[PDB]
Amino acid sequence: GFASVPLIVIVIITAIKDGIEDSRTKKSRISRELNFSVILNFVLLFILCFTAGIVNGVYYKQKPRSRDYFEFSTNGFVSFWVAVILYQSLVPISLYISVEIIKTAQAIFIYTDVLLYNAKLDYPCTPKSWNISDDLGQIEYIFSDKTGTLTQNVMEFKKCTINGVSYGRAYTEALAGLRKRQGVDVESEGRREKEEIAKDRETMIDELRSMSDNTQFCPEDLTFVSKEIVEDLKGSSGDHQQKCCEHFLLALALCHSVLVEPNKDDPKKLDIKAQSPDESALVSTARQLGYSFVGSSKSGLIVEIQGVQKEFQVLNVLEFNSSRKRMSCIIKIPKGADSVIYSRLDRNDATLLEKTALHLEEYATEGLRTLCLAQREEYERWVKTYDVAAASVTNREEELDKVTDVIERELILLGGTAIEDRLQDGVPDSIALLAEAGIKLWVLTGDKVETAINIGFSCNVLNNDMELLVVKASGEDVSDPIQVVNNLVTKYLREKFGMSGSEEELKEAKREHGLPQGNFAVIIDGDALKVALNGEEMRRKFLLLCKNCKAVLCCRVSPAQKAAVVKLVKKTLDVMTLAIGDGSNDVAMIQSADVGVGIAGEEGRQAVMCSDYAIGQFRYVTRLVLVHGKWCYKRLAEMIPQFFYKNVIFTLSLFWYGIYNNFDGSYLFEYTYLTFYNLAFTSVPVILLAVLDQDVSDTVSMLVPQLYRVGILRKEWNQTKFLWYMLDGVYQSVICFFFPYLAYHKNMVVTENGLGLDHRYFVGVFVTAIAVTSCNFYVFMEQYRWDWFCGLFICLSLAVFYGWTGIWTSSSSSNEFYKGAARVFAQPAYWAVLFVGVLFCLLPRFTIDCIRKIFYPKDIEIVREMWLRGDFDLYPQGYDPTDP
Amino acid sequence: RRPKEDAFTQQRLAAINPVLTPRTVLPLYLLIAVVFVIVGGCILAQNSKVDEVTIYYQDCMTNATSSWSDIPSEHWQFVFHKYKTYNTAPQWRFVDDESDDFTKQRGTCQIRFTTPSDMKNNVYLNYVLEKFAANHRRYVLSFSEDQIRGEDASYETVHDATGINCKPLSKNADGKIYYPCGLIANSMFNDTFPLQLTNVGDTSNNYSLTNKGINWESDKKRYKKTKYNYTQIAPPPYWEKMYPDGYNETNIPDIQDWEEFQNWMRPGAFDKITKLIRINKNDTLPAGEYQLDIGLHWPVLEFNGKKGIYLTHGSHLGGRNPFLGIVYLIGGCICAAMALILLTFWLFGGRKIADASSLSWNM
Ligand SMILES: *[C@@H]1O[C@H](CO)[C@@H](O[C@@H]2O[C@H](CO)[C@@H](O[C@H]3O[C@H](CO)[C@@H](O)[C@H](O)[C@@H]3O)[C@H](O)[C@H]2NC(C)=O)[C@H](O)[C@H]1NC(C)=O
Ligand SMILES: *[C@@H]1O[C@H](CO)[C@@H](O[C@@]2(O)O[C@H](CO)[C@@H](O)[C@H](O)[C@H]2NC(C)=O)[C@H](O)[C@H]1NC(C)=O
Ligand SMILES: *[C@@H]1O[C@H](CO)[C@@H](O[C@@H]2O[C@H](CO)[C@@H](O)[C@H](O)[C@H]2NC(C)=O)[C@H](O)[C@H]1NC(C)=O
Ligand SMILES: *[C@@H]1O[C@H](CO)[C@@H](O[C@@H]2O[C@H](CO)[C@@H](O)[C@H](O)[C@H]2NC(C)=O)[C@H](O)[C@H]1NC(C)=O
Ligand SMILES: CC(C)CCC[C@@H](C)[C@H]1CC[C@H]2[C@@H]3CC=C4C[C@@H](O)CC[C@]4(C)[C@H]3CC[C@]12C
Ligand SMILES: CC(C)CCC[C@@H](C)[C@H]1CC[C@H]2[C@@H]3CC=C4C[C@@H](O)CC[C@]4(C)[C@H]3CC[C@]12C
Ligand SMILES: CC(C)CCC[C@@H](C)[C@H]1CC[C@H]2[C@@H]3CC=C4C[C@@H](O)CC[C@]4(C)[C@H]3CC[C@]12C
Ligand SMILES: CC(C)CCC[C@@H](C)[C@H]1CC[C@H]2[C@@H]3CC=C4C[C@@H](O)CC[C@]4(C)[C@H]3CC[C@]12C
Ligand SMILES: CC(C)CCC[C@@H](C)[C@H]1CC[C@H]2[C@@H]3CC=C4C[C@@H](O)CC[C@]4(C)[C@H]3CC[C@]12C
Ligand SMILES: CC(C)CCC[C@@H](C)[C@H]1CC[C@H]2[C@@H]3CC=C4C[C@@H](O)CC[C@]4(C)[C@H]3CC[C@]12C
Ligand SMILES: CC(C)CCC[C@@H](C)[C@H]1CC[C@H]2[C@@H]3CC=C4C[C@@H](O)CC[C@]4(C)[C@H]3CC[C@]12C
Ligand SMILES: [Mg+2]
Repeated sequence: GFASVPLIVIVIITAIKDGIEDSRTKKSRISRELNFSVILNFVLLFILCFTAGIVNGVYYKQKPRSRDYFEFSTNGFVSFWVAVILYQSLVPISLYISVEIIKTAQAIFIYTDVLLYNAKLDYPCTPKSWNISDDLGQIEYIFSDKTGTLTQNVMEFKKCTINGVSYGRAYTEALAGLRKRQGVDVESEGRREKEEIAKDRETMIDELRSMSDNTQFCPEDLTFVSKEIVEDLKGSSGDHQQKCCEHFLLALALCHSVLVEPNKDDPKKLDIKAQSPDESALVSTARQLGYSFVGSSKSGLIVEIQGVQKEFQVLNVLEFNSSRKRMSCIIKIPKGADSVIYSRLDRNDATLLEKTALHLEEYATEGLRTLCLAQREEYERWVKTYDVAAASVTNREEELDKVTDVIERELILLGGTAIEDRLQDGVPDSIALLAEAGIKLWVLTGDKVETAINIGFSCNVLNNDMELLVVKASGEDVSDPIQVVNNLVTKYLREKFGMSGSEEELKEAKREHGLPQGNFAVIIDGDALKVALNGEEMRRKFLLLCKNCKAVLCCRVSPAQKAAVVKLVKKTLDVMTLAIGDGSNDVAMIQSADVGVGIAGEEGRQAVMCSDYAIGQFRYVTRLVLVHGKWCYKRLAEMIPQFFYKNVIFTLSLFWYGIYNNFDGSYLFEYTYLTFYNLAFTSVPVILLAVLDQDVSDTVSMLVPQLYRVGILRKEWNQTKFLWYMLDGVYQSVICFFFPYLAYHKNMVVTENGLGLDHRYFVGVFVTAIAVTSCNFYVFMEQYRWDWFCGLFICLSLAVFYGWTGIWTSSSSSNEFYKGAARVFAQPAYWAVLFVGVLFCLLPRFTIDCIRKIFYPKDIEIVREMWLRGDFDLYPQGYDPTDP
Repeated sequence: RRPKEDAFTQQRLAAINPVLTPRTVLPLYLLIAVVFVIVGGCILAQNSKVDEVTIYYQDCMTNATSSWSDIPSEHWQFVFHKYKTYNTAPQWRFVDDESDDFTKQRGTCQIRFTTPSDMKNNVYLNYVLEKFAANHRRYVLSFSEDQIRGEDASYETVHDATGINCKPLSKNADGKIYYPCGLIANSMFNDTFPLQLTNVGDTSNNYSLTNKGINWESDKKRYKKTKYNYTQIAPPPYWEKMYPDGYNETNIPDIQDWEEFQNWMRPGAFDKITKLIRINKNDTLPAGEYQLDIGLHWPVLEFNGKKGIYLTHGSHLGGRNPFLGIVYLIGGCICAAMALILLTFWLFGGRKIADASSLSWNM
């Protein structure tokens, strides 16, 4: 059996290729436009077959031709049907299987990339869906996430508040954000900063080497740089500051909920496990401060330090609850924001504590993870009330509120933390590249919005010349939120843009394809956003406001909130949206986007499985979008018109033989050329183009990211290009048929010995040679780079045409040639026709390309001229600006 | 774990980026133009020196006389490169045949033409047909590849075969299987051509034309001698004048050594059929007057079709067709003209090649 075998085996090899590169439902836009182009090809086929049937009927209703002498309106219908059988390769199933092969190969090329593989956790770019790769080349919006995608989610303890005094020394990213927003020379003080931190850490490590044996691990994980605390705890205030810092260290080393179990496999390394990273950061900075935790135990925390023994059994553990964020626990002797512990004061005492409150404002300057720790320091009554309150009734809440209101009022502060979450390696460069490419990236941040905008200015999503249209509309102070948000959005839209209108502008922007001009910035919070995406008019108003160039931040967002934002930008104002993220909320953010990238971050891999791609760090998305995205987009945008053109060049050529023969239904080509043309003669060059064609090198596509703007504007693939390729195919089919015919038309003896060609199969060999050569040379002409593999396979496809004509004809099973190769390929008339036919097929297209690369050259032509001149020659093979 | 390397898993193959700079386009549009004009003149000069004699004799039965008379200028076409103005109207003479009862086409047309030059050692006399439709769907599939291959295929194998079977002419009214079956073999050109060009002036040396070798030798590996028994086969409905007594032990045609049949079983792709019927590969055809005696059997005036003889030495690119040379010259001239236009655009108003200030974002 050799009838329709190649389809099933290729389906199996595609399935096994998907199942091989995966262990270690979403259709692209190009596919829908492909369906429309297939409909148009079928319309062309119907026009062809209708004209064929009409002319055949007219011929049968004509003068007594030679039919009724030597051959002996349902005739129109049977003619139409045999024409449909003739002209049916206009659009076969070969297109929808070749596109799947192309997408699978592009996905396994994204997977097998070495510059997308993160060697830290051994996780390359694993495409969870092998059908959207051209979708990356037209990504217009990127909805990132500040949780663990931009920032590496590695909490670091930087500052603290002991005895109402700030202690610590660390240069955070928010400070650089302030320096860049105020207009200070950033990226320059880093040199002297590194040179001074060098000696700071040098004296630090000398002090550690001279203090103790350093029973901790290697100094790589020694994140202790702030010596000031160790300088002041010794003899600044005498024993007072020592007493305060020791009390702070004990309160942080005994009051915690981290599950310590150092194992797997040696008990030397610590295995502090906690659902929250803040407690882990606190215990780690308490260990590295000098109060390490040697050994382990099951019941209690037995800690020995140079002689002192500490085991303070609390007898009860109050886990962290996400609804109230409060627990009343005082440690015997032998936790959130100010909305839970503060704001309850005597409506003249505790002034210094009030001063400590001002430190929160200083913490608002750098935006760290901070909290307040207030414990109230006669002994029998304490344990008595403790044991009688430990066994209260009704979930232990009423008596707890009673005591917290009668005795837990006007506390005294004795602790305070400050933790920072820095960006990943190469996030600012990645954002700068994605902004140069014209991708309007949105940042759906989390806890705090001031730190969010400061960090956005730290990375390259915010920069100068922008207008920070702050829409943190919660009230008049800095009544109902709906009307004030509406007025503020309207005021911004009126005074910052000329947008007098509500509905017309939505349709105007939908027909604009997006062009970010006039760098602006918008910032929304939770309540102002949850009131912005509910009203249908408010939705389009907020969308028209948030159509700025780069910076759109959204703080205090819910999973449904960010999902609805991605829906609003995706469904309304139909564009291509990416939703890179990590976590449970980012799962809902991803599942509702055109492309969903998942960062393999925290222990929860939910955003990696329920996504489309899965990269290690955030920076890789640049190479996933700027290099591979644009590549696959232009690959498909060239392949699809190439495919339709190579089908037209053959079907229309088989149709032109219908002018003669009066559309009776005889095939100009052999029964086996009609199959092998789309199967073997011209199928591999276009696939190898769509799989291996590179716009420019990866270095050039990352050096000039603005090339990506051809995908954002959909300037590569459109119905105009498909129609132009189909018209070129019509013309080239005219040439491919009428050059061999015109060779025959005079005397029909173009055989170099008069023995006799001109079996319609041999004229078909002529025409098929011209058409196959023109198709392959066309694929090569429209290929951006000619490599060792695609050119070899174009030559091999031509050789396959010739060799299989020679194999099939030189065998009695052909039954009508038996010598077609030895009879056609041997006459100089054949080659004389073939060469000039190829010339006349490729000359108008190559000329229009030349007069286009001369008069109106696209940006890629100029960039390629520069890249050949040797501008981008100082960069190595595998270059990417997103690296330390 | 990690992906592979080597410059294939990473798309880093040894490539050549073809930037169409004016220092590479012009060296291409000119290297192509001069080559397509050199071959454009070499072909058109080789094609010019090709002698050709076309003589349409379809109107010989009802427009020629029993005596010699010039052929009307609408039928014949002489093309001799040595003699551009060689009218020399050839004559024809129709001698009727009252014995043959086929009134639509009978007798014999004697055509006397005059060639003022020689034909070097290989003279082909084809017959050209016009308005004969041999490319239609029912026609071109109307034959049996089993009888051609030499098998004694029964009526089922001959008629109930695949798309290639003699559907309308599988079996006669008696019950015999037409040995050459189908509209192709049945409708064979049966005008008998002479085996020698009769020399009018010096009848001592006649230019002999053989009918052997007028088809590809490889065709004799596919058209095999039949294996029938003369009791199951009958002549096709139109071969009944060539075999009035049907078939017997001797008169069964050997389609292997019958090259006119093999030539006709190769249906002409277009409306003009030109099939070789006489060849001379030994002697040069010297100048002079020659007579050709065509026995009119094949009727063409029933469907306004034309039939004629086509005498030529040929060429390397076939016969005389001023297309390959003309189209090569047009391609070369177009290449040169478009190259001159490109040079004008590059001179009379254009950008610098690597003009970084012409990018859409640098505006
Ligand atoms: C040369 O080939 C000719 C190809 O057509 C062939 O013409 C056909 O001749 C047959 C007679 O043999 C004609 O049939 C006539 O006679 C039968 C007798 O019963 C009648 O029933 C028919 O109606 C018809 O009148 C065909 O009509 C005729 N075909 C054409 C197109 O003219 C010659 O007979 C062949 N001659 C030789 C010598 O081989
Ligand atoms: C050359 O062809 C001649 C055709 O006419 C023919 O000679 C004959 O047949 O005819 C001549 C003119 O009608 C006549 O002069 C000869 O005497 C004829 N010959 C015979 C034998 O009867 C011959 O076929 C060829 N002639 C020679 C001499 O070979
Ligand atoms: C087979 O049939 C052919 C023709 O049908 C016979 O050839 C004829 O033979 C007779 C006498 O032998 C001649 O008068 C005719 O002129 C011949 N006709 C042709 C066209 O050549 C042949 O003789 C038959 N053979 C047998 C054995 O009966
Ligand atoms: C050219 O010469 C060849 C032989 O050199 C001729 O072939 C012979 O033709 C006669 C006549 O039909 C046959 O009886 C012989 O059997 C043929 N011999 C071979 C070896 O094929 C050929 O006919 C000549 N051609 C012309 C036009 O005179
Ligand atoms: C003098 C008259 C009878 C000549 C007409 C010949 C007819 C049968 C042939 C010759 C040219 C042919 C046309 C050539 C071009 C095209 C354009 C194509 O997109 C549709 C088919 C169509 C329209 C063909 C239809 C059939 C056609 C018109
Ligand atoms: C826009 C890009 C992508 C594709 C461009 C398609 C162009 C090059 C093709 C498609 C249709 C083709 C034209 C079809 C018809 C003719 C008329 C003929 O007398 C001269 C050639 C000419 C003028 C062709 C020139 C080349 C052509 C215009
Ligand atoms: C000069 C004489 C012999 C020509 C007779 C045949 C003519 C009438 C027919 C046969 C083939 C036909 C052509 C077939 C192909 C094309 C290309 C198409 O895009 C426009 C119509 C056009 C140009 C047709 C015009 C008419 C045409 C040239
Ligand atoms: C018709 C419009 C849209 C495009 C014009 C294209 C014209 C100028 C070109 C394209 C293909 C060319 C045709 C190709 C083949 C033939 C058949 C031949 O027997 C007569 C010349 C003729 C008919 C050519 C005439 C000119 C032609 C029709
Ligand atoms: C020396 C004699 C016996 C050889 C007879 C066969 C000749 C005529 C045939 C067979 C192979 C044919 C060649 C096959 C390949 C090509 C290469 C092409 O670019 C030019 C034509 C050319 C060169 C052909 C010319 C004609 C050719 C040489
Ligand atoms: C663009 C080019 C390659 C077209 C090729 C045309 C070739 C196939 C044709 C055109 C003219 C032909 C040549 C015409 C003259 C001769 C001289 C003879 O003693 C050997 C054959 C030879 C050498 C022919 C070989 C084939 C030939 C060269
Ligand atoms: C660059 C373009 C304009 C070159 C076009 C060349 C044109 C103008 C010339 C070159 C060959 C010429 C053709 C040569 C043969 C024929 C066949 C004849 O029965 C009608 C005239 C016709 C069709 C001529 C028309 C004009 C023609 C096509
Ligand atoms: Mg996250």
